[PDB]
Amino acid sequence: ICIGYHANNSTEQVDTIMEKNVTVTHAQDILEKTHNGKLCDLNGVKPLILKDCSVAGWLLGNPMCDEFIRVPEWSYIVERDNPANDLCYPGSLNDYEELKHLLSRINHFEKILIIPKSSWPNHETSLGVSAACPYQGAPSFFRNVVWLIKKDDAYPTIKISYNNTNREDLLILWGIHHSNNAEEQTNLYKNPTTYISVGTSTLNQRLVPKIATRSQVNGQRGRMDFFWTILKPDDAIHFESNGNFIAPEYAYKIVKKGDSTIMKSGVEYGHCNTKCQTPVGAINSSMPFHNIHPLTIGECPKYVKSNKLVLATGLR
Amino acid sequence: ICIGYHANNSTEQVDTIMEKNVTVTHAQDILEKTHNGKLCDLNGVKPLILKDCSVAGWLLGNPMCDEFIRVPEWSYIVERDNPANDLCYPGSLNDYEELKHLLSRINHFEKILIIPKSSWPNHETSLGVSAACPYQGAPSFFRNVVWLIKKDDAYPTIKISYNNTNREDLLILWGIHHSNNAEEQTNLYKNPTTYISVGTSTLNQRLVPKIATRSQVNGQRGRMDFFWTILKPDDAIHFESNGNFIAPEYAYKIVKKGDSTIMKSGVEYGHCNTKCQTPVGAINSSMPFHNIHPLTIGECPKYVKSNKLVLATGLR
Amino acid sequence: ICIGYHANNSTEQVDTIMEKNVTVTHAQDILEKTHNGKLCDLNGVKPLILKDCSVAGWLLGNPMCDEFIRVPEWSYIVERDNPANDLCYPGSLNDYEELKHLLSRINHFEKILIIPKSSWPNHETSLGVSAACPYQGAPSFFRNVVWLIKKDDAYPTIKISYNNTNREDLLILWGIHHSNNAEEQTNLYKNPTTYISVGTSTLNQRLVPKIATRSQVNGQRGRMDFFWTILKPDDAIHFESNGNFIAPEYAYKIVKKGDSTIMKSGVEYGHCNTKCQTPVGAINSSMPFHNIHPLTIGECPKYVKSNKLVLATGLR
Amino acid sequence: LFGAIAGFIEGGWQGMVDGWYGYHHSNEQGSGYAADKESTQKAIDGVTNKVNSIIDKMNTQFEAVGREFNNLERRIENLNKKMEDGFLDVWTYNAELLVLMENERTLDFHDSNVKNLYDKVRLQLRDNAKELGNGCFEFYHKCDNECMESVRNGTY
Amino acid sequence: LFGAIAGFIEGGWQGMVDGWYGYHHSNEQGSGYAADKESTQKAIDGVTNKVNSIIDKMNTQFEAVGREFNNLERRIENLNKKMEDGFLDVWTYNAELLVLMENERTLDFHDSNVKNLYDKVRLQLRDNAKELGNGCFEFYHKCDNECMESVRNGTY
Amino acid sequence: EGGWQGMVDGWYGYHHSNEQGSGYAADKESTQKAIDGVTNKVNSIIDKMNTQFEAVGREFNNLERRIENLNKKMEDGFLDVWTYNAELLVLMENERTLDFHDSNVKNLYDKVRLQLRDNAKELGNGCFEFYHKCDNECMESVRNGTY
Amino acid sequence: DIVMTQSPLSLPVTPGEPASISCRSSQSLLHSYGYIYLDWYLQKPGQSPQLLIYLGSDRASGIPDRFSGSGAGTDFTLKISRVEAEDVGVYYCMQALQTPITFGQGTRLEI
Amino acid sequence: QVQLQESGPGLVKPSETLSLTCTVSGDSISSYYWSWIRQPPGKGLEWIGYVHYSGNTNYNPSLKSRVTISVDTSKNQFSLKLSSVTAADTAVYYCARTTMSRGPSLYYYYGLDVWGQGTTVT
Ligand SMILES: *[C@@H]1O[C@H](CO[C@@H]2O[C@@H](C)[C@@H](O)[C@@H](O)[C@@H]2O)[C@@H](O[C@@H]2O[C@H](CO)[C@@H](O)[C@H](O)[C@H]2NC(C)=O)[C@H](O)[C@H]1NC(C)=O
Ligand SMILES: *[C@@H]1O[C@H](CO[C@@H]2O[C@@H](C)[C@@H](O)[C@@H](O)[C@@H]2O)[C@@H](O[C@@H]2O[C@H](CO)[C@@H](O)[C@H](O)[C@H]2NC(C)=O)[C@H](O)[C@H]1NC(C)=O
Ligand SMILES: *[C@@H]1O[C@H](CO[C@@H]2O[C@@H](C)[C@@H](O)[C@@H](O)[C@@H]2O)[C@@H](O[C@@H]2O[C@H](CO)[C@@H](O)[C@H](O)[C@H]2NC(C)=O)[C@H](O)[C@H]1NC(C)=O
Ligand SMILES: *[C@@H]1O[C@H](CO)[C@@H](O)[C@H](O)[C@H]1NC(C)=O
Ligand SMILES: *[C@@H]1O[C@H](CO)[C@@H](O)[C@H](O)[C@H]1NC(C)=O
Ligand SMILES: *[C@@H]1O[C@H](CO)[C@@H](O)[C@H](O)[C@H]1NC(C)=O
Ligand SMILES: *[C@@H]1O[C@H](CO)[C@@H](O)[C@H](O)[C@H]1NC(C)=O
Ligand SMILES: *[C@@H]1O[C@H](CO)[C@@H](O)[C@H](O)[C@H]1NC(C)=O
Ligand SMILES: *[C@@H]1O[C@H](CO)[C@@H](O)[C@H](O)[C@H]1NC(C)=O
Ligand SMILES: *[C@@H]1O[C@H](CO)[C@@H](O)[C@H](O)[C@H]1NC(C)=O
Ligand SMILES: *[C@@H]1O[C@H](CO)[C@@H](O)[C@H](O)[C@H]1NC(C)=O
Ligand SMILES: *[C@@H]1O[C@H](CO)[C@@H](O)[C@H](O)[C@H]1NC(C)=O
Ligand SMILES: *[C@@H]1O[C@H](CO)[C@@H](O)[C@H](O)[C@H]1NC(C)=O
Ligand SMILES: *[C@@H]1O[C@H](CO)[C@@H](O)[C@H](O)[C@H]1NC(C)=O
Repeated sequence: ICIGYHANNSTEQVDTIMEKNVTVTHAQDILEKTHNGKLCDLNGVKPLILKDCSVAGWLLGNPMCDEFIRVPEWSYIVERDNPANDLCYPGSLNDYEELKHLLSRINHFEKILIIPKSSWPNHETSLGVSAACPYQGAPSFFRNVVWLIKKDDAYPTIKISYNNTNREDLLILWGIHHSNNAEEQTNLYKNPTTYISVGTSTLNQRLVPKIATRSQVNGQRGRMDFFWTILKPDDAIHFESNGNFIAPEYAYKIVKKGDSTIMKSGVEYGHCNTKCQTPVGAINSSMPFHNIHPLTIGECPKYVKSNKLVLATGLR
Repeated sequence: ICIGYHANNSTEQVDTIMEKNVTVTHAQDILEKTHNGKLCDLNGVKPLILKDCSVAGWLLGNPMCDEFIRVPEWSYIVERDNPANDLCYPGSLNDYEELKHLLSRINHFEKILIIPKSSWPNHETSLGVSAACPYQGAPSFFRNVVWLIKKDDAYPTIKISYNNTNREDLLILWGIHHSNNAEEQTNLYKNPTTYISVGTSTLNQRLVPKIATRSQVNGQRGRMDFFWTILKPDDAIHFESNGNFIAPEYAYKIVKKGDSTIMKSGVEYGHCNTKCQTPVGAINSSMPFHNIHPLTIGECPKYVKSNKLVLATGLR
Repeated sequence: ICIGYHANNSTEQVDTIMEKNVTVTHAQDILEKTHNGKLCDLNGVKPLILKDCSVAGWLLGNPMCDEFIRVPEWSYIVERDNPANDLCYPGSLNDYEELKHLLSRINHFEKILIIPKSSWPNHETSLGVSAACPYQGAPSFFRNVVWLIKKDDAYPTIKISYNNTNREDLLILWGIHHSNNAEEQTNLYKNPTTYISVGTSTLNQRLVPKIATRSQVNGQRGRMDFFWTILKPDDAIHFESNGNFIAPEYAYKIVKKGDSTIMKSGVEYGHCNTKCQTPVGAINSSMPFHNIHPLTIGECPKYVKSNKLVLATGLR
Repeated sequence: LFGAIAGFIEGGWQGMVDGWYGYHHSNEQGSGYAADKESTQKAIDGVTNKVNSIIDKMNTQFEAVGREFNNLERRIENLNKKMEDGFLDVWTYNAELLVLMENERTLDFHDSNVKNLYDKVRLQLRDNAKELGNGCFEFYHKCDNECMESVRNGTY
Repeated sequence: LFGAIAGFIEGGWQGMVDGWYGYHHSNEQGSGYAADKESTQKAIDGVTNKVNSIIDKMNTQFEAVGREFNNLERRIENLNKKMEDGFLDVWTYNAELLVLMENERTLDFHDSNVKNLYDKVRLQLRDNAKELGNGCFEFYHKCDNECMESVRNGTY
Repeated sequence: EGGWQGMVDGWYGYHHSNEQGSGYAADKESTQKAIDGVTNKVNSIIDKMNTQFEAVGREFNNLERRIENLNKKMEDGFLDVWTYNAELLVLMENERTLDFHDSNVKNLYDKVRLQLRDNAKELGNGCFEFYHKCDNECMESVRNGTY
Repeated sequence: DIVMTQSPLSLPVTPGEPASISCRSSQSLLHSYGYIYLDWYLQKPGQSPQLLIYLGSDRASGIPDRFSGSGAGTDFTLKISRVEAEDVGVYYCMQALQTPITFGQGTRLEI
Repeated sequence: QVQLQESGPGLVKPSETLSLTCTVSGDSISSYYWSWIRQPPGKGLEWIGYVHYSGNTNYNPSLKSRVTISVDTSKNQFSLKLSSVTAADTAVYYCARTTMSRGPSLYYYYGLDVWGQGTTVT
């Protein structure tokens, strides 16, 4: 009857708790551990690659980030770890990390010109430039906001209300300029003491400039602290300000809202498609696990910080 | 002589890694998959079922939420997902989430009138009403605080110190009113620039109104930013203000402190007792697990998100 | 002949899933249940034991905590649960917990005199003393910051810029004094409306006092809110002020930044060396686990709350 | 695994109610099943201690606590949600894996109790009975109930 | 371990691929490797269910989500990274211990099934023949191809 | 129940009984394999647990109660699941280290019939005899496994 | 920097009248940390020069409130609102931006 | 209350070296740059040199060849050593405290706040 069992030629092996490198007959690998090493399309839609650009620089419209004026739909945003262009004039964006958290759930913006430059009869709209934000060598400024300056030795009170007639949320961006000294303000904003009051159904702000001496960053000692809000349908934002106002020009309709992420990597993009993606490379595979990178997007295997998983499906 | 094993008519099916739906003779279910469907008294102490009311509305004394003027000892507070009666006048409660966290440990408040209406000789107290907080159709306002409006076209500088002579912590609530324009300030307080200075052994607050244009929430464009603090025994709180002061009237002495939670449920109270409670019904079982809801309170089984969790305590 | 197995007199007992006391021949205890009970030197570097002192009191230079004027390198800071000498004058260090978090990564400070007292020609530097901070009974004040007071019944506008010429980060501490009342403010500074404007490449701070009524903690009703910043190499801090300025005198140079922790324990110090340390007492062992306390430091065993982790390395 | 339950003995035997792991009395004197109370008691003690162990090790399990966060602080709220979901997922994994890993080891421990009891009789007869294939034993010298009680009692 | 993977079956045959167990044949008619269809199919179904359970029961594994934090929020950033690393560590431990326990329970499942098809042959064989260690069941009487095939049928 | 207290060398062994001697010693091979397996078991148990969670002391002020509770519950939950994991393997691998340790106590008394067929009776508690009348040499070969 | 040109050489003005001395520079007086670095001094007929204002417009310690500076870059101006007696004396503007410190030419401010 | 006082002769030959010394009382020469000043009859103020308390000296480029400034922290004094006295160098020499301390790291500025009573030289 000669009871027994077979044995193949494969040299592959598994491991157990009491023994390791046990040679086996057939075994099933469950770890992919390979990637294309290129950013790829995710289910047909290409990502938003912000090359030498940042989320703040993109959204505020940095003059050195010009290829994102009519961005189409995407699935994930790719950014470098230390982008070159971000807030070209020195300053900050309040709740930047929260704005990025909300952009992680947004798949498409359509920028709409909400406040045309014809809506500033009594102020300058073509003099708020600086050498910290050059364009083609000549000075320039953020294109999605307008730095307003005195017209004829005067800065009249700016009271404008924008009602969100659209059927989608609007990401409205403004800011406050922090001047160096009283002389600099009086050169720019005639009123010595100024403010920016902002009101909405669910927001209340009263911003005052901090006229102080600061370090020279990018050749500039003033600081533009930018602010953002999301305005719901049938909700209106009320801007009052007598100075230091970095007014909105373009808002952003949130047209499509879904699943996304900010990838935070600088791998070169190849023309390719995948179901799963990681910052270092894509994953075309049906393995239950992977070990390429923790942060992933799409129908992916499950990350495991290891280098050898294998199920002993064979006899020995 | 022969040898065998027990068998019976039972179709108890268990699971293993090798095979599923393995019929066995006896099996013990370790998962409770049923609930009473009602909110029950936890060990005899009836909960605080805030019907269409919020923690902020109950604590500030919303005119619609007058059912809870005198609250006996409870075991858990129950709230709806989106209560209608919450901050009837538009505004916000600073550190609302922290206050709700601290009420997860408080099983009883005793309301004490700390500052009478006789404690405002040179101010108006009976005109502090609004249409956004109606009572029986007529306008009203939060009952645990007082809107101090000017008297005789004048607003003397409030300066009052309350000393915690009690042996328990006192939860004190006040606020600051934010007006639409300086004309509203002149018509309510007769002071263009106002402040509210609050001091304690650990608190140092200087609130200033943000007079601005905002949207019509509940028909009102003003905003009451409410603030709170906890006053320890042999500690005193010093209020000073020349305007915009939504002063305390009642405080909430923390008599009994223990274990509780802020449940979010719309289930009807059932006139029933339990040892464990869930936001979809009292469990009342001795089984080790339950797959009913993550959040519970009491001597509850341990939650596991599974549909079939049975031990094979019998033979095949 | 006969076949069998080994037996002995060993009373070693083992837990198993179906039997909770199994007399085995041999067993390897994998849990260390003992500690030396006294603080030891982690790899030869003795800790910074702030005896009856806090991080705030040490860093700001409390007069009672004068044993730490010069501090050698430390492996871990040790503080008691409720230090008595901590911000002797009433107040609060802003972002205290973040400062402790950053300090947990720092292994050495080289205190340097960044602003000598001779840098204050037009202000009094020797009258900034209080009884809340006594030294040898007589009144005193924090040693690493100078409380500047009016001279000649005047307080000229302070404007000082310090540029970091060293290759190391500088932790610079200042503060703002919140006065008792307006008459005290003009008695100390001769300026009703004061400010402190601090500027750096990143920091853009303005600090206005809060003149109000408070309680008598430590016998004083004024509050010194202290602030800190980290200044990078080739980065300049710019202080401007006209009152309430608790100016820097000494700043700590971050000369060695490795690994550390702020351990909380009142355990006494033994003149002993270790390799793993715990708040209750050092662990001189090489077992896989220990069950002494959750937080440890050094190359330690892993913490498990169990009382008997024994592995059956024998039969029966 | 040990291949006795649904093994050399093919099917269970109804009418065995005094205890699991029983016997069939079969001689000219009489008949009727009888239970091996020793192995039954050992099995019930083992399973009882096992169930006690699964309920004890699953005590001190993660208890989700409700928390609220404002319109901002969305990343911290997401961190709380993901932490609670992760602890729920790993504890669900632990429960759903320990039931399966202790249902195969339980049903094979029942298989153990039968295969090392077919061998308690093989070594207690040892060629004095033509042990067949189904699983019963055929005596060469037919023990009466007095003698056949020894194998249940383990005396011989 | 149940033995006979390295026990009385000292070596291993080289007959057929894709069948995880089998008999071997030897008589006057010839030889061959016709696998025991029942035991091999049982093992294939069982290990397929094992792999299916392994991949299914760890489908709710923690999914790390990128969260950015400000320079003055290093406590919460430390909290987030330690949360994510701890979840990754417990899930890595789970996978690396379930693939180090369901690989020795599979190696010993196949060992149990290897020995189980031997003692079935001895069980049906009884006294008319004598078993050898290497695997051969040598017969006093002469079984032809059909009479040996009866053993592989399961109806000897 | 069985075992013999007289032997000192080795976890598993034999007993001897013949006219020329009754003192008795162990198997080097089976005992070496058992000790190797147990050593690998211990090594793997410690190695899989070197990536365990390490609590870090984070401080929070009086108005970060809920974030402090979040940190406390996270730390205690990771500690609880790792306590569960360690207690579960000293409860599971211990049962398996008494069931493997019983398998290689049963795979040896049958070895003298499973590898030397039809030699003797199986008796009880793992005791096995020899039918053939023989001196030291066959006993020592059975010890060696070369017969 | 090297040249400081003070425009009046003798400003005539009566008591109770605003005065406005001016002092241009041949270089932008602005320190790297946003400080003007101009100093206005008064020399009375008998006493040595006295600091009036430093760093653009910051009054000195023991000086009356009537004195106040203005200007940035190169154009700078001292203002004496009250111009009471004992203000008679020569007023100087000094630059401390660079190492060659340079005072301006005097202005007598005749009563 | 820092007070500066000059010391030196009035009559000087037109070929040999001049020597003045400025003594400070009320505080030592500790933390500031100390500057010598000269004003001719009328005309305008001009500065000869300034010496840091450490010893670092910066001199006027016009007078660079002949000047030498010193300092003595022990005596709380600092001197001026105009060599080759020409008839142009007949003036009133003042003594000021610059009170700037614009070192590599610390920057501030209070001007020539304290002025000593000048001394005539011819
Ligand atoms: C923002 O606009 C809405 C809607 O305004 C009306 O409908 C628009 C399409 C357009 O035709 C406008 O000219 C209309 O006035 C405002 O909602 C109105 O609010 C007032 C308040 O008294 C109410 O009487 C109207 O019935 C509302 N109309 C509708 C259609 O809702 C809203 O107040 C505006 N401001 C805010 C707060 O967003
Ligand atoms: C709050 O009140 C306590 C209790 O004492 C009260 O005040 C006394 C002056 C007197 O009126 C008693 O009847 C009251 O019960 C105060 O404690 C006293 O504080 C004073 C200084 O203010 C001190 O001299 C006393 O020794 C204290 N007495 C005791 C028994 O401790 C306390 O100061 C008040 N706290 C505030 C206003 O913050
Ligand atoms: C901090 O100082 C450096 C160095 O300043 C120079 O060296 C000092 C010892 C002193 O003599 C200064 O006057 C010198 O300028 C500054 O770096 C220089 O910045 C200036 C002005 O922008 C620039 O022209 C130089 O090229 C810089 N030199 C180098 C070597 O980088 C630095 O800017 C100061 N920090 C800040 C925040 O302003
Ligand atoms: C295995 O590989 C060898 C060469 O290494 C080859 O000759 C042989 O045919 C293969 N098959 C078997 C069953 O050995
Ligand atoms: C298994 O083999 C690999 C590859 O040669 C080697 O790196 C590893 O150390 C081996 N493991 C053991 C336990 O021998
Ligand atoms: C991904 O793999 C699938 C099969 O799983 C294949 O059809 C497809 O072409 C692959 N895509 C790319 C871009 O390689
Ligand atoms: C199983 O069912 C049969 C058929 O009805 C019955 O005779 C027998 O008693 C049952 N056994 C039990 C309940 O153990
Ligand atoms: C097992 O029984 C369940 C009962 O709901 C059924 O859904 C399932 O299909 C059955 N089979 C398997 C293989 O799970
Ligand atoms: C809960 O279960 C207990 C125990 O069976 C019982 O006494 C009680 O009536 C049940 N019902 C409720 C509502 O507590
Ligand atoms: C065990 O105890 C017995 C009885 O006292 C003794 O003879 C024997 O030497 C002991 N064995 C060991 C290993 O201690
Ligand atoms: C096991 O023995 C210990 C003492 O070593 C005792 O505390 C415990 O209760 C015993 N367990 C049982 C189940 O009897
Ligand atoms: C501490 O550990 C070292 C080895 O790391 C050892 O030599 C020494 O004896 C130990 N001391 C104590 C007191 O345990
Ligand atoms: C029952 O077992 C005991 C213990 O071995 C024995 O003394 C007794 O004789 C047995 N009973 C019968 C009836 O054989
Ligand atoms: C038994 O063997 C015969 C040989 O003719 C075959 O036809 C039959 O299918 C086998 N029976 C079973 C149940 O497999």
